[PDB]
Amino acid sequence: PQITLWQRPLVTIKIGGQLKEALLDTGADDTVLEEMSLPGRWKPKMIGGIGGFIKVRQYDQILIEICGHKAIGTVLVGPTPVNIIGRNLLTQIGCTLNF
Amino acid sequence: PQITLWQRPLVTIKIGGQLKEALLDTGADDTVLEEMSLPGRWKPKMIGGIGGFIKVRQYDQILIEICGHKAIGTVLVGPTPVNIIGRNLLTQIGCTLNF
Ligand SMILES: CC1(C)S[C@H]([C@H](NC(=O)Cc2ccccc2)C(=O)NCc2ccccc2)N[C@H]1C(=O)N[C@@H](CO)Cc1ccccc1
Ligand SMILES: CC1(C)S[C@H]([C@H](NC(=O)Cc2ccccc2)C(=O)NCc2ccccc2)N[C@H]1C(=O)N[C@@H](CO)Cc1ccccc1
Repeated sequence: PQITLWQRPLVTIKIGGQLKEALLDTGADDTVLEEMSLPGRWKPKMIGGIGGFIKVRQYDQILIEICGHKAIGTVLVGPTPVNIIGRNLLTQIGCTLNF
Repeated sequence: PQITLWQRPLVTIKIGGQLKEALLDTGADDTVLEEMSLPGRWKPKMIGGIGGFIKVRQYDQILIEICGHKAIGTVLVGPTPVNIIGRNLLTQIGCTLNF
């Protein structure tokens, strides 16, 4: 679909048997979800936003459905205020900016 | 134009007589620039997200030019990693997400 930005670009995701809402975010290089239960092994890692810095767990090769489209990729899990779909996966479902 | 997200969506802006680059960012509600010379007066505001929170100055009805397009709106200036153009100006220049 096409999405204008008068509202926040929130979409439904399925990950790990669970339904979530998540933000499509061209400003984020990676994907980060709020604390959840993922099976499947992880490495610790850090990311930075506006007010500094967080420690997240990295899980690789995770399947995610984003608004009905599938993707597989790296997903961080951690104390983000909101779930964020970043550029690693937006490229896999074909997402562009237009103006 | 049509921007793909294999690279960060950086664009050239002109503001306050100065040329800059900025990130187009659908996951930011606001526009925030690194510290820089702006004329006028402003209010204390605070924003946050992933590392926590920051202190920014708020200047209203700033003219900005984003890849050739002019827009007027609120700009925050502050200790951000990179210049962000948020949804408040993306709507102005007719910007959509598409997949
Ligand atoms: C301030 C940023 C725009 S710039 C920095 C970015 N890091 C990342 O994108 C990693 C990342 C991944 C996921 C989340 C955050 C950060 C970077 O520096 N990228 C160049 C870079 C390239 C190579 C090496 C090193 C750095 N963080 C971004 C950020 O917090 N964006 C928020 C707004 O969209 C995100 C947000 C949205 C809603 C609520 C809260 C936060
Ligand atoms: C973590 C966020 C996705 S969630 C929070 C957001 N705040 C804002 O959008 C204000 C704002 C504006 C600009 C920047 C940061 C924050 C919010 O809570 N939005 C609902 C809301 C609305 C009104 C009131 C309360 C809550 N910040 C975002 C964020 O940092 N995104 C980064 C990734 O794109 C941004 C980024 C990109 C690259 C490098 C570094 C950072």
